[PDB]
Amino acid sequence: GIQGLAKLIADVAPSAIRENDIKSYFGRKVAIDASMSIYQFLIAVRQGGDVLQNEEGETTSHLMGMFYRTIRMMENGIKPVYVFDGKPPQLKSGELAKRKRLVKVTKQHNDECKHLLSLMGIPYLDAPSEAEASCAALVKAGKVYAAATEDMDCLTFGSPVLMFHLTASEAKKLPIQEFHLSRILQELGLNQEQFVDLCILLGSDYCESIRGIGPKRAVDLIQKHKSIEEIVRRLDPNKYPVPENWLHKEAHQLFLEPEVLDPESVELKWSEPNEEELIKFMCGEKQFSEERIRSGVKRLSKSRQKLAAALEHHHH
DNA sequence: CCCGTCC
DNA sequence: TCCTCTGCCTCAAGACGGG
DNA sequence: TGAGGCAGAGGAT
Repeated sequence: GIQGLAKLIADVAPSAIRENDIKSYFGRKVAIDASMSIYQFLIAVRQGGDVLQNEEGETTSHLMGMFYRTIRMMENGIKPVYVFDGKPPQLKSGELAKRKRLVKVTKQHNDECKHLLSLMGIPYLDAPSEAEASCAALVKAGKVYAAATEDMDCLTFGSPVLMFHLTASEAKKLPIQEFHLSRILQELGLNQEQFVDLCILLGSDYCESIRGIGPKRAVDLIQKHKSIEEIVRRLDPNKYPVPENWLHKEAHQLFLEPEVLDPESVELKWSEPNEEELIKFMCGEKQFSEERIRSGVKRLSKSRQKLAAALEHHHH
């Protein structure tokens, strides 16, 4: 994401953040970065220091998390579409390349979660590149109400609305924090292109940031000079030298014109979970408790009925 | 609440 | 002297409930 | 990985 962007918005554009009761979201569609969720589950869902697993050692922490987080959302009337990352851009790979077993999401984790989601009737999409960019595209085209993510990248990708820390709001019984991009730009007095340059200065996954430039300086410089190139000419090279081989022009273009899925091609449905196949998969292969799975499918089934009744005469 | 299980 | 940033550290990132 | 709480070294004023 963007280093410190969340903190900055709260401190400088407080009106861009609204708190709404969770009831008021009943019926709404949200886009979710599924690769980011799998990673959180692999890291946090542990016992004795190891992931949950079946007898033969296959990882199940990610299925555990995806199954119950998704059902909890549906019970609050929030309808998720999961976006899976595609091949990362060159800059992301290059920046990672420049930078206790280390957790990593594999194609196998993705495929297993895709298989679970299909048996649950939960829609998912494959982004051609960055999932957050495609999430932004779904919000922009009106296919979902918001991206539900902790990665402020979506904002840099133009997502008009972002639901921040949704699952912690659910677990702790707190209102949901909604970020409104337009309000951000209005409070900072910036346009989207200037915001992207600011985000790069704060620190992005695509490229390096100027050493000695942090949140306070970057806001002031972007407001007066309006672009990174105009800033670098005015900056004193002895005091604040830029990093060599700086790829900010390239990172700017990635944020402005990301490869994204076509949102008009997207068909979205939340269909009846397949209880018998879920049992064979989660219990027969993954050794989840059958009593717990059945209970989760029943809650998900009942969730669909309430969503359908609430939305039948109120299409979105 | 505290902290262990889930697989 | 004050403001701003950087390093270093530490922690928690899930969902849920039994006791 | 990031994000909050502190330490302190600079340039900022």
